[PDB]
Amino acid sequence: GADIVLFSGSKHVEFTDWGGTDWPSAYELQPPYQTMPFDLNKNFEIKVDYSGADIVLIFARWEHGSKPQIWAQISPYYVVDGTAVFTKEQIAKAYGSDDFSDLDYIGVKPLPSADGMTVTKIVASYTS
Ligand SMILES: OC[C@H]1O[C@@H](O[C@H]2[C@H](O)[C@@H](O)[C@H](O[C@H]3[C@H](O)[C@@H](O)[C@H](O[C@H]4[C@H](O)[C@@H](O)[C@H](O)O[C@@H]4CO)O[C@@H]3CO)O[C@@H]2CO)[C@H](O)[C@@H](O)[C@@H]1O
Repeated sequence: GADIVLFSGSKHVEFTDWGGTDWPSAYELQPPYQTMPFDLNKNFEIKVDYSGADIVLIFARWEHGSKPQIWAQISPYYVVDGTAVFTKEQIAKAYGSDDFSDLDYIGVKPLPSADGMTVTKIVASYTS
């Protein structure tokens, strides 16, 4: 029923400690530069099947002129089983608005772990 698959497979990210402020990702989009696989203006949820580490979703805007950098680092709205769910309403509250006209970056990233994080699926779906 109209799920969009952003990724399916077995993507492994090693990240054992904070060390630098270099921070590897499982998945990234840059909306100003890449055609988009889903429409940010719909009411959407992003669901990630993962294991091995705790997970976050980043929505970011780089600093430009007198508008500051936004780094909306979001924990899952909830986890069930092996799946993290993130919702548009949650993302918009962390981003400061639901206006994504200036969104530079979307990233799915692990927190530090000994074994690394593996993502097997990322799905966008549109909700009521
Ligand atoms: O135009 C600028 C340029 O930006 C590039 O991206 C940078 C951001 O500019 C930079 O601020 C940033 O971010 C993370 C940092 O990497 C994380 O380490 C941090 O995380 C916390 C963590 O949540 C704590 O629990 C833990 O204890 O410590 C760490 C702190 O070390 O939060 C900051 C928020 O900024 O990293 C980005 C990497 O890209 C773009 O790449 C470039 O294109 C833009 O032009």
